[PDB]
Amino acid sequence: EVLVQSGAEVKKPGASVKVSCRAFGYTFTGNALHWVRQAPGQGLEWLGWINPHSGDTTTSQKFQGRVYMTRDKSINTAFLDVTRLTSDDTGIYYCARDKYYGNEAVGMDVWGQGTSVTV
Amino acid sequence: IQLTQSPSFLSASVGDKVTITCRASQGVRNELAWYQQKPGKAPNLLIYYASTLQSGVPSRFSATGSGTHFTLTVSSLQPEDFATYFCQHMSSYPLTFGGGTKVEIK
Amino acid sequence: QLWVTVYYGVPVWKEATTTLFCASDARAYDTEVRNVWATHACVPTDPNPQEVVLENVTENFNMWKNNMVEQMHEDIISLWDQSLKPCVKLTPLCVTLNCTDLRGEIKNCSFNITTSMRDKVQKEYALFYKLDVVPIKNDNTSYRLISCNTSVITQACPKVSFEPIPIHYCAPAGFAILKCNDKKFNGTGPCTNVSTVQCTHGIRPVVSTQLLLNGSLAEEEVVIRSANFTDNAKIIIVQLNKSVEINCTRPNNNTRKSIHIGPGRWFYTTGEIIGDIRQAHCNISGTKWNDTLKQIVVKLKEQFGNKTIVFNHSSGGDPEIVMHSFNCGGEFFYCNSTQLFNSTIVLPCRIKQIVNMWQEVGKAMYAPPIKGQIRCSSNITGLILIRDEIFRPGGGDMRDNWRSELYKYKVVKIEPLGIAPTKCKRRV
Amino acid sequence: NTSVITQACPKVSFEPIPIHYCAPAGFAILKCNDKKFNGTGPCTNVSTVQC
Amino acid sequence: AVGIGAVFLGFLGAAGSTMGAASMTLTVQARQTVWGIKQLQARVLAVERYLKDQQLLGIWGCSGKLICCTAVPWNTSWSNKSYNQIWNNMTWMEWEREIDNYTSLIYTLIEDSQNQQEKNEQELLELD
Amino acid sequence: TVWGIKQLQARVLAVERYLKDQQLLGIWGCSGKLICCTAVPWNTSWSNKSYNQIWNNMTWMEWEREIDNYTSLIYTLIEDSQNQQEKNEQELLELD
Ligand SMILES: *[C@@H]1O[C@H](CO)[C@@H](O[C@@H]2O[C@H](CO)[C@@H](O[C@@H]3O[C@H](CO[C@H]4O[C@H](CO)[C@@H](O)[C@H](O)[C@@H]4O)[C@@H](O)[C@H](O[C@H]4O[C@H](CO)[C@@H](O)[C@H](O)[C@@H]4O)[C@@H]3O)[C@H](O)[C@H]2NC(C)=O)[C@H](O)[C@H]1NC(C)=O
Ligand SMILES: *[C@@H]1O[C@H](CO)[C@@H](O[C@@H]2O[C@H](CO)[C@@H](O[C@@H]3O[C@H](CO[C@H]4O[C@H](CO)[C@@H](O)[C@H](O)[C@@H]4O)[C@@H](O)[C@H](O[C@H]4O[C@H](CO)[C@@H](O)[C@H](O)[C@@H]4O)[C@@H]3O)[C@H](O)[C@H]2NC(C)=O)[C@H](O)[C@H]1NC(C)=O
Ligand SMILES: *[C@@H]1O[C@H](CO)[C@@H](O[C@@H]2O[C@H](CO)[C@@H](O[C@@H]3O[C@H](CO[C@H]4O[C@H](CO)[C@@H](O)[C@H](O)[C@@H]4O)[C@@H](O)[C@H](O)[C@@H]3O)[C@H](O)[C@H]2NC(C)=O)[C@H](O)[C@H]1NC(C)=O
Ligand SMILES: *[C@@H]1O[C@H](CO)[C@@H](O[C@@H]2O[C@H](CO)[C@@H](O[C@@H]3O[C@H](CO)[C@@H](O)[C@H](O)[C@@H]3O)[C@H](O)[C@H]2NC(C)=O)[C@H](O)[C@H]1NC(C)=O
Ligand SMILES: *[C@@H]1O[C@H](CO)[C@@H](O[C@@H]2O[C@H](CO)[C@@H](O[C@@H]3O[C@H](CO)[C@@H](O)[C@H](O)[C@@H]3O)[C@H](O)[C@H]2NC(C)=O)[C@H](O)[C@H]1NC(C)=O
Ligand SMILES: *[C@@H]1O[C@H](CO)[C@@H](O[C@@H]2O[C@H](CO)[C@@H](O)[C@H](O)[C@H]2NC(C)=O)[C@H](O)[C@H]1NC(C)=O
Ligand SMILES: *[C@@H]1O[C@H](CO)[C@@H](O[C@@H]2O[C@H](CO)[C@@H](O)[C@H](O)[C@H]2NC(C)=O)[C@H](O)[C@H]1NC(C)=O
Ligand SMILES: *[C@@H]1O[C@H](CO)[C@@H](O)[C@H](O)[C@H]1NC(C)=O
Ligand SMILES: *[C@@H]1O[C@H](CO)[C@@H](O)[C@H](O)[C@H]1NC(C)=O
Ligand SMILES: *[C@@H]1O[C@H](CO)[C@@H](O)[C@H](O)[C@H]1NC(C)=O
Repeated sequence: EVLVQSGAEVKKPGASVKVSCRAFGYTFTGNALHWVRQAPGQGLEWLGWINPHSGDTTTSQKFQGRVYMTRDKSINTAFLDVTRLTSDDTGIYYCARDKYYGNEAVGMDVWGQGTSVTV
Repeated sequence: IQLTQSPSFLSASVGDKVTITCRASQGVRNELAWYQQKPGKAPNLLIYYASTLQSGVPSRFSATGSGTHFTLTVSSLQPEDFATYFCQHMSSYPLTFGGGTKVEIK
Repeated sequence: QLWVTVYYGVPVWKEATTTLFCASDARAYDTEVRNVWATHACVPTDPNPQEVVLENVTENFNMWKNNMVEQMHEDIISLWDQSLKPCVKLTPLCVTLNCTDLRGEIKNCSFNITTSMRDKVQKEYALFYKLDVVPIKNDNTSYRLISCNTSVITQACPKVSFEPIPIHYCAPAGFAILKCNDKKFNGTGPCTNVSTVQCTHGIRPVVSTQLLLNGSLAEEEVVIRSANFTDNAKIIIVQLNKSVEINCTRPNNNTRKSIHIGPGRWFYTTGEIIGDIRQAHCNISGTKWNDTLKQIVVKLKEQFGNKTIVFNHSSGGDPEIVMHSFNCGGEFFYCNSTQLFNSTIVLPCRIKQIVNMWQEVGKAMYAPPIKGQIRCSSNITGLILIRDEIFRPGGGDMRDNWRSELYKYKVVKIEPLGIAPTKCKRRV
Repeated sequence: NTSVITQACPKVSFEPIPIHYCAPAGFAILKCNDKKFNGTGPCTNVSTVQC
Repeated sequence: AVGIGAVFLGFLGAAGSTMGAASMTLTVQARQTVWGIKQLQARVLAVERYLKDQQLLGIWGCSGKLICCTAVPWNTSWSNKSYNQIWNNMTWMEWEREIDNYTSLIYTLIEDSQNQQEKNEQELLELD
Repeated sequence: TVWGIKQLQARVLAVERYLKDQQLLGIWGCSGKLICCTAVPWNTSWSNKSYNQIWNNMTWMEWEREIDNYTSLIYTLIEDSQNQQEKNEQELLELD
């Protein structure tokens, strides 16, 4: 069970970026996906998560109206859609999976490799 | 979630004992995930529900504490553990992680 | 007090045996014009098959107990035989042959045809292989076909094909196939990486001896499975991680004659050769073969000893056991395959037209002469070995070759209805 | 010189008996009752037939 | 504690979760020449399996129900484990095997002690 | 002979059609009902016609064809959003 993300991007401020993450080795719709970012010099910033089955999401208050998540189960792929990019958005964008035992966050042991976005 | 962590320069030698403290103003009860990360890599989980050791994670890793105050202990630190460490809090969200601490070379 | 409550849709099963059905790709439906196995009487495969990986399911597998092998055994034989029902008996053609050498693997034989065209007789000639016919001891000029005193041989209807199309086998509703996805799993025992499959991948009905080909390469190392690696009564199945290329040919542009031996009845026979006589042969990359073989030894020595001498020349059995064989372009080649094992590469091959579906009882099929030259190539993907620590190639039958693929799967039956105690009593 | 011909068994008849063809349960036959209807196209006088 | 989940795996073998948890996907399981002979037998077997389960649910009055409760109490001689020990600490694959030998017993009890008796009592009450 | 085959296949098909409808009615809890209502609301994205426009001004032959592509969607919703959920809620209530 691995997570495979797309490539890196370079954007100017005011731009938007979309980062994919493919569900290799496991059922796409059987485990909710998280998105976490790490800007240079920073710790780990949570952006939100998406339910690959239902399309349900939760996002950080910091990004209301700015960070969106979508999915397309026909290709087993989840996506992170980030707009209003600024210089603070330079960083590594990672996809990750939790155990969701009881449908509640436990901790995430499966991570994608992360992609970088420069702004 | 309103988390304070140990000073980042947690120097230790190999086979030594180094601990990482994660103390938040908000309780999670046990809903805390401990992670280990290397430069250039995604962070990965060590311990979940603040105490269950994930299979595949070495037995030298353990954690104690409850409510608001949790500690990660590496009882026999190895070269591969000179990583940064994080806590993620799950009482509510955003499920951000703390700034992170690092184990340094003694 | 707990109460009995019925729960339906319980995700449990028991191991079970049922019949799997075929599923075709797309083209096979319309290959009925020639192809025996790639029939029209077969539903399509799922264009988007699903697979579910199970989290905590560990089950025992045993490839030598895999009953799917028996189904394939019977199905191939039955379908093959059905296709030959309307074909031509060669019984009256066994009467006589006056032979000389081709101008002696191939004989130029003349013959006397018994009353044919109602009140007429005729004489003809044809080319024959020494592997199909034998001399009369007290003549040494006259010949007969080898199988004549036991049974009937027919000439396959010209409109025939045995192209080994990769037909899939699917489970019926109420059943499921569990697959072992553990790349390091041996032939028996528990497997933890297990997934649910409704239908398997396609498996080509390849017929060969002393060679596993055109599929199923190993996970970056040579993988060897055996029932024991101990008992000399058992055999060893070897999977290669890389294939070895083989190029085979019969560079003789042959023609064929249609001989009528009565109104309404005829058969084809080998006619003249256009051009010279070239020997059938196969080109195997030597370096790839032997580099791989060195690697095979690296894996094999784990069970048999680090300085143990292994892999000697083919030996034991009659020529169809000793020689390597395949249908190149539909033509049947019997190759010495001793060069490959001349140390513990181009091989000569012989041609034979009377064939069995692996092995028949009494009866046999005759492969009609093929017009033009033969050219084919293939992927060597594995070996079957014979214990003597010398190993030699060969052994087994169609079920060993089928098993070498089927080992990945087992069939179970879903048992959704059950009960459990609850705190809830029925209300009335 | 092409094939086999057999003599029909003396006890044989080909009398063209008007056998009916019927649909199985779950199926029905629709009939066009339009006397002026050509070989193709819409028909309005339609009736349900089981056989 | 953040409610992230409510996702779909498919199949859900009774090892991956406990009997209690497993019960949350009963609809998932519910949703889940010679060639002629094979097509035929395959279809016949599918019908037979389907009907056998329906026949039992039918006689028990549990047709149309994913879960139905009966009038028959659990006997600890079949199993003396507590509700928690059965539902939260075991999956169906392991647990059912322990009472496999009581299947016909229980199935019989839930027919006569429940429907033959219940229906006769109710029919008589309904004549008034 | 061939007649047996036809008698057989005809009977098999009749059984298959019968059971398919019963299987759906069964899982939905609509067995024995000519008409059954579900817990799932109508979505106007499937059809935005009014009750009158559908029921009084159209026949079934024309109308069903308009939502043919939502059949699997709706059928799925009326299974999980209704019976799996309803039955789990009721089972728990009945343990008290
Ligand atoms: C392992 O895998 C290899 C390939 O990966 C297999 O070998 C090939 O098998 C195929 C199928 O049997 C062979 O296909 C044959 O090719 C001949 C020549 O093709 C050329 O010319 C035709 C002319 O129209 C072109 O269409 C085509 O694109 C090429 O240009 C055909 O003549 C053969 O047709 C036969 O059947 C028809 C049916 O009526 C007859 O009319 C023909 O006379 C003839 O009998 C056929 O299509 C292919 O040549 C094989 N060799 C190679 C090198 O690819 C191995 O067999 C396989 N082994 C196992 C055990 O699985
Ligand atoms: C494959 O098979 C294994 C078999 O064990 C299943 O294992 C399950 O593992 C999960 C977690 O790894 C268990 O679920 C959780 O159990 C916790 C119990 O406690 C631990 O932590 C405290 C902290 O101090 C310790 O004191 C204690 O000793 C334990 O170490 C619960 O706390 C978790 O939270 C949930 O339950 C609690 C209580 O019900 C509620 O408070 C929470 O609200 C939440 O509901 C959680 O329950 C799980 O129980 C194990 N199963 C069994 C049968 O034991 C695997 O899940 C299984 N499948 C897979 C996919 O691997
Ligand atoms: C149980 O069996 C499962 C099925 O095999 C296991 O899942 C497999 O896990 C391995 C782990 O390494 C994956 O291997 C990786 O695959 C990626 C794929 O990307 C490349 O291929 C795609 C194909 O289209 C292409 O599009 C990309 O551009 C890449 O070329 C590779 O990049 C990695 O190097 C590596 O090969 C398997 O792919 C994965 N299988 C599936 C079906 O996804 C599972 O892990 C097993 N579980 C256990 C416990 O053993
Ligand atoms: C025997 O070995 C040869 C050599 O490896 C095999 O040939 C290879 O077959 C694969 C089949 O997928 C070819 O892949 C191709 O990739 C392109 C990428 O865009 C795709 O468009 C094609 O449709 C196809 O997938 C691969 O190129 C091909 N290699 C060569 C050199 O031609 C051969 O299939 C093996 N035979 C058997 C029976 O396994
Ligand atoms: C397997 O490998 C052998 C060689 O390792 C191949 O033999 C080659 O066969 C061709 C055709 O018979 C020979 O061509 C001849 O070349 C001479 C050169 O002047 C020319 O005068 C002749 O008219 C003819 O063209 C070729 O020389 C020969 N190679 C060698 C080294 O003798 C064989 O064809 C391969 N078989 C397969 C199936 O690939
Ligand atoms: C037809 O008869 C001949 C002999 O009349 C059989 O030839 C024997 O073949 C076996 C095969 O291993 C030899 O061991 C015997 O020595 C052969 N006999 C003689 C006299 O040499 C031949 O096998 C018979 N054909 C069939 C199909 O059984
Ligand atoms: C695998 O090899 C073992 C090796 O001991 C087999 O054990 C046999 O046990 C019987 C018991 O008396 C002995 O008489 C045999 O001689 C043993 N066989 C050998 C080869 O020594 C075991 O049966 C073998 N299993 C398989 C699958 O062949
Ligand atoms: C075979 O050919 C030779 C050639 O001279 C002839 O003498 C002999 O009689 C022939 N035998 C038969 C059986 O025709
Ligand atoms: C497969 O490996 C297991 C490992 O314990 C062993 O017990 C089993 O006998 C092996 N089976 C074969 C056929 O090698
Ligand atoms: C078979 O012929 C092909 C033709 O291109 C060639 O590439 C391949 O290497 C040959 N294989 C062998 C074993 O010579």
